[PDB]
Amino acid sequence: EPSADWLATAAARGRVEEVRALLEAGANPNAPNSYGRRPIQVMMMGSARVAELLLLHGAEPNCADPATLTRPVHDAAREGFLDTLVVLHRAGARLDVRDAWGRLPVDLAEELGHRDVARYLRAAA
Amino acid sequence: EPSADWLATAAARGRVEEVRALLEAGANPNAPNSYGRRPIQVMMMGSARVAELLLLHGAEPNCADPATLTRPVHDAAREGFLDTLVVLHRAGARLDVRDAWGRLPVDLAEELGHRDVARYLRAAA
Amino acid sequence: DQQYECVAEIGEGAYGKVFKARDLKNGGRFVALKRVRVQEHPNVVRLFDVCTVSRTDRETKLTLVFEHVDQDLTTYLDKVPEPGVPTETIKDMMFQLLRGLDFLHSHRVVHRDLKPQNILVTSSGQIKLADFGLARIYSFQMALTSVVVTLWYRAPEVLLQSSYATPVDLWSVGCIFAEMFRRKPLFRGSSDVDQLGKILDVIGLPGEEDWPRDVALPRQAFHSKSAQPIEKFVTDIDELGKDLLLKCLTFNPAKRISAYSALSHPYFQ
Amino acid sequence: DQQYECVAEIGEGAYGKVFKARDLKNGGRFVALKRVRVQEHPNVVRLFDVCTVSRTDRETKLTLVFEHVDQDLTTYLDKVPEPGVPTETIKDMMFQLLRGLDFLHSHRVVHRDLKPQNILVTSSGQIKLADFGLARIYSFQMALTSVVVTLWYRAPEVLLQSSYATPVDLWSVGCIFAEMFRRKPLFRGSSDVDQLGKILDVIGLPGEEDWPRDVALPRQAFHSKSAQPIEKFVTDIDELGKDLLLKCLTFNPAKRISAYSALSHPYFQ
Repeated sequence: EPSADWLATAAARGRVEEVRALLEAGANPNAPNSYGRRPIQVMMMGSARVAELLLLHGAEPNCADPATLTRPVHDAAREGFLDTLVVLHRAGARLDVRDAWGRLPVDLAEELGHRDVARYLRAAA
Repeated sequence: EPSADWLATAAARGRVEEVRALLEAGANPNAPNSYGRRPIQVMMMGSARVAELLLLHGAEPNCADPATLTRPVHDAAREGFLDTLVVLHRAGARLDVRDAWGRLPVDLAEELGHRDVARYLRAAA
Repeated sequence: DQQYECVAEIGEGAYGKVFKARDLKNGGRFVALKRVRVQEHPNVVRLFDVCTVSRTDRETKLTLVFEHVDQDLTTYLDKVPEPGVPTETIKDMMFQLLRGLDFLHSHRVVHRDLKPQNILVTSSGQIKLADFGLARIYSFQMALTSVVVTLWYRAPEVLLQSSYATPVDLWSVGCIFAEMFRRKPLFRGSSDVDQLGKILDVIGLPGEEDWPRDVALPRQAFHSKSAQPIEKFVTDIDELGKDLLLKCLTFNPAKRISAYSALSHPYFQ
Repeated sequence: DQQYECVAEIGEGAYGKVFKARDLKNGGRFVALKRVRVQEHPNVVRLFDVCTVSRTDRETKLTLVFEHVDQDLTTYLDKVPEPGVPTETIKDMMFQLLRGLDFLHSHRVVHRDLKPQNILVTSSGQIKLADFGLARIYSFQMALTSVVVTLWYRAPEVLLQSSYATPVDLWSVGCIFAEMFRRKPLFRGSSDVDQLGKILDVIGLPGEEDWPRDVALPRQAFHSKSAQPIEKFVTDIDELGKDLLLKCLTFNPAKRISAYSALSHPYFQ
């Protein structure tokens, strides 16, 4: 049985409150989501409050995305949400990891033209 | 503002648990339902557990139905749910009241052929 | 205009809303209204009237007025004295439910949402099919309150999402049937996936055939695991019941028993 | 078959389900999939692809693949530094939302469910309309937890139930617009009735004309009471804003401002 699937869509839907609740209602902050991918992997980057919520709640920030191999800090970097990136960063996720196409979140952020993230990463690394 | 409307549909939908919850979550066991008719008037006769729930929870069993003038014990009598009738009865509702067409729950029950209710009422009165 | 007075909202179906009301033309009796907008059988909740609210330049408010039985099979089963619902009666109720559900198929109709809360049990234990769309959305195991909109009677078909055929109802009749003896649902899913599994946990993973290729969750994800005996959860269920039950509670819709035929099964001997 | 890998369920729209997925053909980038079955504009979430899952004897599993912006106006507004969202930006976002919503009307399209959680705000604050059906069903005032499926952006029209016209969206844009400054919804209804009232409490009971005869709740039930000033709840909102806001947040759909014209209003000067 899952339950920590509800948590994924939560994080995914960027449902700060449900994520919290779900969590502080006894929900596993590390489980595969029936689609195999834990939240904070599937969370709404850009919902810093959510990344921050899970992270500082027993949430391993380092996770390779089964197929993709991409990691949160990557996604955060590609969508431009420095917010989630940084929270992810201070939390533990290493801002110099590669994906299946061999890419640093930096490369992603640099690529899409995310100047800001490009900075927060073209530094602190 | 209502809230005790949620309670009506609850009682109406015969949602024992929501009725309870709704109630034991601070909900008024006597309010008009935006359609003007309190639960235990709109409850699912036949959901004895619900009639019983509201009744023994601050629920005035005596109420004339705005237009109709019909009362719970009536309805309970017309649908044949002795269950709700009796709970309603022991609770307080008087089993010899009339509606707009001037009818005793008895008459209703006797009419539809509800032998049982016909008995519980053609006695104790 | 309506003579029937809206006594309370009781559900929001696709087509619109459905309230409880008192038909003022008759005893102020209770009646189900389904207010619609546009552009008989003994076991089916009768349609007392179609009140036309407003003919316009394409769109027409109506107000269907259906009969009402104030007590669902849910409160029915909830109500019965401790041993359980008597056996004779199940065969009957069960029998009625089928004859009724059959009557719908016979005219292209697929109920789809045939939960107990839609089955009505009269004062006289006379059954009537009906739909309210109300959605008695649930919460799980005391200290494990997982939300859900009660999709426990959902067929595997509709679960995996690859159809909504006539036999979808029949799977439900089975869930309900098991539940008759039960007074506790056979499969309480939270998510659409949980439920899809649960069924299998009881019934068992069918071979990669009854279960399609395209459809959402792949057969293999719910690893073959199990082939649990019916008797384990539908106790005191006699032979022919155990029989007709599985015949309704079968994975492959086309393979699963029909309404029509279900009526004929030995059980109702 | 899909190259895009379903990373997570994110909503169940009428037509079916919608998940988050990683389009494996591109960077494993995030993409919204809407799996359907049967029988461009800058401000609109693009449709990356229509994957045909299965052509059959009438019924066809597809898989539309829409672009994805990982952050809703809800988290957007939730996120901003304490004074609030900057004013320049609102006019822009607000402006974008309109131009977009307009683009839909221009082609018969009526969004209907245009909540903030459907408006996407990109990294670059570039707005995109989208729909997820997800339903972020709510609970009320801390110690007054009343449930609801967030229908706060519902137009009075659709509330009372008498239509679902092009201008239904426009009322929402107004709710959202007020909310931009706000970072707190303008009208938090619990029931379909609560919401219908709330709006009036702010806007005010229109004369028995803008409000129809047939439609569900009668005008008089929400007794004329009020005519509350906009400024009371949308503070620091400049003149032309206060203007365009009410022009969108107007009771009578046909009377309420259009998308097209809304773009032209002084405000976006």
